[PDB]
Amino acid sequence: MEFVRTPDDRFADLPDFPYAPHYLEGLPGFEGLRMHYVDEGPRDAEHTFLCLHGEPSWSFLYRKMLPVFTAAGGRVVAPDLFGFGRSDKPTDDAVYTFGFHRRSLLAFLDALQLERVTLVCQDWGGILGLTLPVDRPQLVDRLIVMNTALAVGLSPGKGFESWRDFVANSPDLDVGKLMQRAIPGITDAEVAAYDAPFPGPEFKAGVRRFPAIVPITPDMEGAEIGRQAMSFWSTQWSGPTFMAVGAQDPVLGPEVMGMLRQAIRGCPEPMIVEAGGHFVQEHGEPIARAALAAFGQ
Repeated sequence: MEFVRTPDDRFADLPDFPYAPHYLEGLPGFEGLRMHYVDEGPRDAEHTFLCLHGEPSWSFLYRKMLPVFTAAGGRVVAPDLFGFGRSDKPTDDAVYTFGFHRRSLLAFLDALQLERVTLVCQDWGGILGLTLPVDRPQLVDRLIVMNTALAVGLSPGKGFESWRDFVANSPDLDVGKLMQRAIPGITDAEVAAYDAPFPGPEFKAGVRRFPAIVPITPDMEGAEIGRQAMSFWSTQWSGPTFMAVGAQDPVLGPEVMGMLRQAIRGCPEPMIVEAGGHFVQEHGEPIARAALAAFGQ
């Protein structure tokens, strides 16, 4: 499997992200590839917050939420999917499938021997993370869910389809410019942190493919796993749940999230973060504090 690795000097300057890199090699089924993750807090923490990112972000996106989690005595573990952040990046777009990403996540959990987590998810971090209980029913003991969907073989919307086509029409998608449009208040130094993984178009195979592999017709890969996952959350799940929604998201926003709320057994009414957009973790410090207070922490 062909791949590129982003030079370390790209990750020097980063605002509010001093966290040491940690890496895993030899993951079963990804022999050759190196995965980066953030790991902070005591490694015998009562609560480990597994923070999964989506498209086209990385663990950098959890940097405002992480210190609230560690302040509370938590461990925070935030992997960069292959194709993203400081992880290695396959160059052939065809390697990125729903299964490729899901298996990575499972290999990642097994390697750290993480068996009990507060799942913190958004976008593809939730499309994938929300399906983990299908295989590992006792893995998630609490959920903090943000702007995401359970992909069951339907479109999330007209907004989704436009976005998908736009990515398809952008062979060298400017990730930093996209984030500038999408995140109210983002500074120039934070924009460069989202550009940082991607020195050129050969680094963006996973960025290009992601929207195209969301299972939005019933028989695309991952759709049936999505349906199984919805079954779990609607009929077997009974853990503590907190939902927050960034209101300015014109794809996976309040609309899609109100429906998901009702499909997650016991999920209370969402915290609406009017300051936030799709990448709501950018306005996520109050999300982390409110989750914790809701969980009795």
